[PDB]
Amino acid sequence: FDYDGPLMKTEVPGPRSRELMKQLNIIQNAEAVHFFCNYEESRGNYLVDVDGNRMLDLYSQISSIPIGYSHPALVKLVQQPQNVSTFINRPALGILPPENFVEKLRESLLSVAPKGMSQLITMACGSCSNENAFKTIFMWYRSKERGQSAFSKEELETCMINQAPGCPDYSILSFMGAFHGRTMGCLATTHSKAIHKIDIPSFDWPIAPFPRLKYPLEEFVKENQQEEARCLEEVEDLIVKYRKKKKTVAGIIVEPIQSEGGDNHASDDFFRKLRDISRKHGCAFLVDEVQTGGGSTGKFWAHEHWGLDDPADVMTFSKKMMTGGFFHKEEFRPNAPYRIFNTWLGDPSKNLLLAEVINIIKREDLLSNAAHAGKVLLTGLLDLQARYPQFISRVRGRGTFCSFDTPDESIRNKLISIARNKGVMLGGCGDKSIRFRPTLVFRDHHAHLFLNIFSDILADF
Amino acid sequence: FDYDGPLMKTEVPGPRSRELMKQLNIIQNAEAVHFFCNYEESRGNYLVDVDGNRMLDLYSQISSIPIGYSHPALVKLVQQPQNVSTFINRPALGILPPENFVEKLRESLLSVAPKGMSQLITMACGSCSNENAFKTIFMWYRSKERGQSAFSKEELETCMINQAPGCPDYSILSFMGAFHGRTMGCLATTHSKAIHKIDIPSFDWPIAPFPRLKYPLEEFVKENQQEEARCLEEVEDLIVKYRKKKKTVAGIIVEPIQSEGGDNHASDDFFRKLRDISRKHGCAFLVDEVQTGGGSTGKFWAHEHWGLDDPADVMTFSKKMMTGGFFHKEEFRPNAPYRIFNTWLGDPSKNLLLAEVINIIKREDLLSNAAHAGKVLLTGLLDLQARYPQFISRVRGRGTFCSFDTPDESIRNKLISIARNKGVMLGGCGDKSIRFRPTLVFRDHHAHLFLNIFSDILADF
Ligand SMILES: */C(C)=C(/CCC(=O)O)NCc1c(COP(=O)(O)O)cnc(C)c1O
Ligand SMILES: */C(C)=C(/CCC(=O)O)NCc1c(COP(=O)(O)O)cnc(C)c1O
Ligand code: FES
Repeated sequence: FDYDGPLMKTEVPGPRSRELMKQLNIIQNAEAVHFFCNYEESRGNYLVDVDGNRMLDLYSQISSIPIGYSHPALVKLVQQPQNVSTFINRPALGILPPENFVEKLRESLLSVAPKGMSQLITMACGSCSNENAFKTIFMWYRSKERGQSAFSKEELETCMINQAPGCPDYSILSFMGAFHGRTMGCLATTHSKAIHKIDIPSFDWPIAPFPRLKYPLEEFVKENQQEEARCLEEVEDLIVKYRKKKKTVAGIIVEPIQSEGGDNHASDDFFRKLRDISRKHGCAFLVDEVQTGGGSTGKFWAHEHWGLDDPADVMTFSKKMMTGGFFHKEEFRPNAPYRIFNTWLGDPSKNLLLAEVINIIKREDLLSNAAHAGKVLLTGLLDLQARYPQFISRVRGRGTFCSFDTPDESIRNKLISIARNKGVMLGGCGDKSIRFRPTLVFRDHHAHLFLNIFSDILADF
Repeated sequence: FDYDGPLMKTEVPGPRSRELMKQLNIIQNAEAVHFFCNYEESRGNYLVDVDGNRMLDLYSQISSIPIGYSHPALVKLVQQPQNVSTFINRPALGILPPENFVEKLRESLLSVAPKGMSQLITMACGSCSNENAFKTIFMWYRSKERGQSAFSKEELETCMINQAPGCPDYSILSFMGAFHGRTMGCLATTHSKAIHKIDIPSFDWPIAPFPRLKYPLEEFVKENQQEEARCLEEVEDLIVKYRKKKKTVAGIIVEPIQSEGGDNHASDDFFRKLRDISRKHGCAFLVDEVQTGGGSTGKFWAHEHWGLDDPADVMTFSKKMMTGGFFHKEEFRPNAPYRIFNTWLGDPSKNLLLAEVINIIKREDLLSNAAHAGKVLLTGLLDLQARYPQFISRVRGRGTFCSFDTPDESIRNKLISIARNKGVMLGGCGDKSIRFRPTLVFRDHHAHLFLNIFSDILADF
């Protein structure tokens, strides 16, 4: 199910949205609110607002809608009398799972498991996913050192009062421009934007540079080779430095593509080497596919492009997957219960939906579509870049996971603003980048539709 | 709608459950799993397992089911065609709220707002509620000190790389026996059980004693008075100590009743004084009603019993409320967007359900019922304590939020185990305590159903 195209009635946000924003602003700081929606009248790639505007949505709730709005298969799920319980009887999954819990997992997440990762734990969101992955990593690392032996009394005591040796001074290494969530643990590994971090206590963990590729790629092979190597060298030193600071690096976390930090890419070769470095130093290698995961880059998990049989030790996801969680290697399996745990540990209602989404993705060949429609999109982008260098630069992407840079944040914001009133929703990232996150039912005819609209926006800009 | 009583077919876990546990254990450490459920056939106070056992459930998914299983009002919600969208179109609430977002909030959470707290932010679970409350507190404290001065360049820079002054070395003060979640931030303020904390890096934040009362309370008035005062004095010193350590205490977090740490109570006078201490030192006073919130103690929020007009600055909730989040004072309102934020920030599907739950709680007078049924329960407990001092001690509670202690963890575990096979589900907390967390449709005769099963148990034990 899809509308034919955008149809704007008003400027966005419209008056009905601005009234609503007025109201919500009493209860809370509502400034981030773009506009108020009518999800009931949304279908496929089109988001409909409360003022009747129908926009072509290439932002997809910040990349969290897998197969578009009001998908008929999902409707059918909710319509089943047999599914009511799932929607109104939320279990404490850790202790009282439902009967269908493993089957439905087999129908969903387990069917797209990363290579080498037999283990799977579920979480409600992306930040608890990464947090618990951090914990899993720390637990595994003390487990290396302690061996298959008992907990010490000193440890058992100190841990209750936030002290070593119970609470080790271990670290997780992260990259500049990164974003892994905003709870106090994730937040230490996030390095996106000062407003996200400022005033919040943090952890003294190593921060490494992430490759900054110069475009176009054809023209910069050597430079881009050298940049990556420099970064890789900087990671290694960092690990060493911290081993010596006695703040051992237990794990490394990285995004296949840095998203919030400004859609930053690196070579598969880069990631392949980073994976070895991790291994070489006994660092658990944590790949955060929370935003890149879900097929939009042409493969279910972005890391898949790297072509490795042992791509990672832990992989976190959320967003598109409807539920959060993380896959991991058998060897990372917590040694005892009640260590990695929480009340809800996900939500069977999401798994229900997820199982169907995955099915759709497979039956409708959406991974491939993403690749194809992505190419069309990226091609058009390149064409616009040629025609409008004064505005567009560094056109990049994989699958539909595309973006470009504008000269500054004001223009960046203006273009988004214009496009939105013209019937297209784009996202921004970093200071001055515009980003695309189309749902997986984004066909290449929407890629044209966007290109033909935005083309005319540029001639008039 | 509710069954007549328990009917056990098998031991628990039964064979069908043990097979399922076998399977789930391949993918993850499944040891915490009690048994596998059939939520479809579950009904009001009765949880039905996959082996056909029907148990009287006084644990309520660790206190997260407000009005029992398969509640007909909740069924009706899910059956509405108009609600389908809510269940399958999950918004990034921070930026693209649905049209009904404020109305439904008015129908739900805002209608039970704590005194003095105009502000409300939503979260997906209790762990992120507290994390973000911590952040809100840190942000607010910075503002007090920096008055109308803006962000500094030093701060803006250091914050991106996990350093002061950008990242201040502030602290949140917590109590022994506490439990506030397990993400790395919450976890620092948790002091429940070594297995929960061990091997995880933490924060050097002050930890204060939580009063430990002697029973029966009639006979220990002075001692219990003195214990509380000692604790209060210890809090104050701690704050001072840390002000001097230049690890300023920005906030204090406490549970109205410590749950996971072993259902630890204190006087309303105690909490009233603790609230003043906080105020006196410019500490934000954070009350965590994640488990105590939701009416089970006879009032919607446990802190209400304290009778204060300004009970707190921030209050977190989750579990029974279906959604997470925290209320707070206008003055704690983030100064700018994108500081307290995340992708989903809750889930309108939960709010939908919550609004109805609240309505039920009011129409059916469930707060009062809780109080009444609680009394019956607590009375019976006291009677058993008299008859079986060799097993039962320190019977306590408020509303249905009851518990008692057993001589040791083995007996504690045995009694729970026996009761479960006899058709009652109890929870444990601390080393040797048994705890009650009945849903809000638990009535006096359900208390008598339990008291009778458990009397017979204690006799031939
Ligand atoms: C994804 C849409 C976002 C929103 C940006 C923001 O929160 O300001 N970032 C999420 C993110 C996380 C945390 O996930 P969640 O807790 O918001 O669900 C972790 N890892 C990655 C790669 C992210 O994109
Ligand atoms: C409540 C059922 C629990 C489960 C115990 C556990 O996780 O080991 N405690 C939760 C809780 C939190 C954290 O919320 P959530 O992440 O579990 O949803 C925070 N504060 C209190 C008082 C809690 O009880
Ligand atoms: S911190 Fe993940 S749902 Fe709460």
